This record gives sequence, structure tokens and C-alpha cells, in this order.
Amino acid sequence: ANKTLFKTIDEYLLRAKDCIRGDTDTQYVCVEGTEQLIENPCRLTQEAL
Amino acid sequence: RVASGAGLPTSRQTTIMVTKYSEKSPITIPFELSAACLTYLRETFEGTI
Repeated sequence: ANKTLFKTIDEYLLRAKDCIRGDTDTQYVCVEGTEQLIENPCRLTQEAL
Repeated sequence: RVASGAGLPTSRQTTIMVTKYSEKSPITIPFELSAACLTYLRETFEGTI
């Protein structure tokens, strides 16, 4: 993700997502492509709140 | 339904039928009549006032 700003933000819009399932009571990684992904701005800012 | 994207488990054409029932709630009122109005309703004696 060290690229230029436009390519990094379109890479963030496309791929930088968390993909967690909601069925179980704990946070397992979801099976792929069944439900919509989970996006995270803290992935881009690399900071927590 | 809605057509799905690539690599996703799509929908199937399903129907659903459902009944609904009637529920009864009868209502009632008692009302009394004395023996006096019974023996005086269809009975005349001497034709007096």
C-alpha cells in the first residue's frame, strides 16, 4: 500500500476489507462471498480509536 | 428475488402458503321476568280498568 494516493485509495475501496461473519457469537473469519464484506477506515488510517 | 453475481450461492424460486383461522367468542345476557307479568301479559279479568 505504499503506492500513489489515487491507486492506494482505489485499492482501499476495492480490497481492504475485513470479511467477518455475523452468524456465530464470536468473530470468525467468514466464508467467502456469501455475505457482504466489512470495510474499515482504520485499515487506511492505520490507527485505532 | 434478485439475480446474483459470480461465485455467489444464488436464490431459488420459492413459494409460501399460509392459512388463517376464525376464532369464536359468543356473548350472552340473562334477563328475568316475574310470574306476575307472565300471568298478566295475556290474561284479562272482568275487563276492569
